[PDB]
Amino acid sequence: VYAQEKQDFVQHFSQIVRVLTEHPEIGDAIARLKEVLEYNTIGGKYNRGLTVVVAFRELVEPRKQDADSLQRAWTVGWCVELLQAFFLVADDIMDSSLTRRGQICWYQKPGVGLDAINDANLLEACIYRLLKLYCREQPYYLNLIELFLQSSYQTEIGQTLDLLTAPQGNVDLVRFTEKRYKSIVKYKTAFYSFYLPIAAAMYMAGIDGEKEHANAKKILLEMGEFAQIQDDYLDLFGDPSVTGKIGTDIQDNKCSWLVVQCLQRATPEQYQILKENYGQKEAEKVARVKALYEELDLPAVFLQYEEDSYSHIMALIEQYAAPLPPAVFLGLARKIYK
Amino acid sequence: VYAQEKQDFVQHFSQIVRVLTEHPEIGDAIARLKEVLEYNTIGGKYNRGLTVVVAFRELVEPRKQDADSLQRAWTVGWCVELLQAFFLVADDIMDSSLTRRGQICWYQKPGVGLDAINDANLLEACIYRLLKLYCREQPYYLNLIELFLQSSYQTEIGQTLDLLTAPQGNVDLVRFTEKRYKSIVKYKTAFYSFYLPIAAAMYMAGIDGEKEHANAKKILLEMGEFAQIQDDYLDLFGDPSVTGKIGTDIQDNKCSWLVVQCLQRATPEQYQILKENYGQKEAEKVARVKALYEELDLPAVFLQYEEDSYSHIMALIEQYAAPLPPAVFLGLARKIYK
Ligand SMILES: O=P(O)(O)C(O)(Cc1cccnc1)P(=O)(O)O
Ligand SMILES: O=P(O)(O)C(O)(Cc1cccnc1)P(=O)(O)O
Ligand SMILES: C=C(C)CCOP(=O)(O)OP(=O)(O)O
Ligand SMILES: C=C(C)CCOP(=O)(O)OP(=O)(O)O
Ligand SMILES: [Mg+2]
Ligand SMILES: [Mg+2]
Ligand SMILES: [Mg+2]
Ligand SMILES: [Mg+2]
Ligand SMILES: [Mg+2]
Ligand SMILES: [Mg+2]
Repeated sequence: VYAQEKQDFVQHFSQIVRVLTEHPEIGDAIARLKEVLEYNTIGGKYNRGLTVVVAFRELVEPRKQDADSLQRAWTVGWCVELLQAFFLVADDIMDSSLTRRGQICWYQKPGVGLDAINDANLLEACIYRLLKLYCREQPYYLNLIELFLQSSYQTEIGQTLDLLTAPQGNVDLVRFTEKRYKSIVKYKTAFYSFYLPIAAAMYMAGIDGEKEHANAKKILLEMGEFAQIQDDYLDLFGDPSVTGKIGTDIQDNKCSWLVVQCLQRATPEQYQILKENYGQKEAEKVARVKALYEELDLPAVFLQYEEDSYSHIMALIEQYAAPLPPAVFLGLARKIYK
Repeated sequence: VYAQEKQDFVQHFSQIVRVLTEHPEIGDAIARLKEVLEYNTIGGKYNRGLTVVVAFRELVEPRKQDADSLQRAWTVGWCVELLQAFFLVADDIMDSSLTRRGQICWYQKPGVGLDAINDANLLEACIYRLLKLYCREQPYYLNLIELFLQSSYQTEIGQTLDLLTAPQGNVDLVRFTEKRYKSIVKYKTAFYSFYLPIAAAMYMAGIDGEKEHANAKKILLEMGEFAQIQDDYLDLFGDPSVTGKIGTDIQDNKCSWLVVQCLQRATPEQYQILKENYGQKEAEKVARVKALYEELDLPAVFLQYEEDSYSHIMALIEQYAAPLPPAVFLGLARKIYK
């Protein structure tokens, strides 16, 4: 059922590429756009895009789910996937990453390099091309434009906080606090990965009320915090065959949930070990940090946190889901918790 | 009068920064946004922003130029300056440039580096923040949003053509044609630098007709082609004390107007000299190309072209300006021709 939902969503990508790549003077640039789309918008789990499609189906009366409305829903889900693609192509450059979704990062491909900066911006531009082509006559068109623009700004402010807290070649242990961590992840991840897909489906379903969006946001931003904590845990302890990418948080001096938890539990001797080995390229220094995390039983702390987080998000669904179907939030929680 | 217009426009920047930098959790990111704005949106000529302000004043009845409408006009002119800033910060990374507006490029500043990618995207995001804060209740709000989004897409397609025609470490003389050149510059420069500022003032003045915008575009895209040809000429023959930047077109293997003109005039012996020396970092190779350009009297070809271009644009103003005041176009031509 879930594998079928994913296959159904991916089968719409060929039409998305077709409409985006249809004077002959820009032909060569349009061929490059097609290559950028095929490399960077495919290969992920499609959690955000599928959330738009399933939430729309659960929020709109089936008699109103005609062929054109369903096409608009699939198209807006692909818009969120294009936003994800834009963020990841640029993030991989700024984080000096090597692989993404089981292949070399686009910018690391021979012949691409920093031209990937413009390619990332083309992916973002395609969102607004698709919204104009399919949604311009709809009453929610401006709501969707402003929602995507706001989500991009919030993510970029979060990325600024992430990069400021992680200066290259400078110790920043003093700034690795739970308060700083929560702000980084709320802005860099929670808004675009959890609030945006549900909010887009809500606007398409005619649910535009400030209070209903605020209540959904209460659940979704908390889900988003867990998703980034899980991402931080997997950066170091995930299987690369499963995650599809190589971790860089320790080398990049990141304010990861792991280092925040390490600092809260470390003895003065362990603090000194972290200070001397964190945020540096040397593989033996990275191994020393991982050994410290294992000595402090951080994988067990993460598993206990996942349990407590799940119970907290479920309690927030009980408080704030109404009048929306709880299934809207439960289905998204299922995608991130196991 | 013109120096006074520039000073009046720059005096509004402090309020632009104030409104964009006003929870305390993102405080550190907002301080970085202020630094990005002060470094990258100031120091230029403000030709695009001033065009919005002067064209609005010339297109709107003075009785309708109340304090709030004039504020909206200044704000939209600063939005075009933020779009310029976004494009330049990223272009300087992709072109491996050293200086911009008389100072080191933002990405070359110690401590910035490739974090400049996210900084560039923050500048673009501020456009939509300003349009929502000052223009959301106006009838032209959606027209302006779509105009800025379209101008960004066109510029990015042009940047793709520019970078595809200029592969690093590969000879691309065969693709340096007048037809390829005209397409690159129409998309990368002409739309955002000439059509966007006038079109924004037209929409704010209530001039939204397809035919009127098409007629203005006929003049403006041709002006834009000359502006990029002049930029290409100055890359090599301009005084850096005046241009504020160091040229990189020869080292970067760019489809510059100069190399297009060189190829049209070169003997087979000169073609071989260009083939062996173009698109390479070696200063002696760059000097060989410049000497070839001087041997082919390319500065004289440029001066004759500037004369013929000016007469052509003036003939297009005579054909297509009506019903707009010709002063709208003449004032912009004055900014680029001497
Ligand atoms: O996929 P990644 O690189 O682990 C990541 O989650 C990517 C990302 C990019 C933009 C916003 N949020 C997450 P990061 O935050 O760099 O750890
Ligand atoms: O200022 P520059 O770098 O000479 C330039 O004009 C900058 C630019 C950036 C984006 C679009 N158009 C021009 P380029 O095209 O790279 O020669
Ligand atoms: C915000 C985060 C954690 C970045 C990765 O998101 P995903 O794990 O959803 O990545 P893909 O499925 O799109 O590859
Ligand atoms: C599109 C071009 C030619 C890039 C530079 O524009 P300007 O010459 O207007 O640059 P600033 O005044 O903003 O520095
Ligand atoms: Mg990353
Ligand atoms: Mg990152
Ligand atoms: Mg990560
Ligand atoms: Mg450049
Ligand atoms: Mg360039
Ligand atoms: Mg140039």
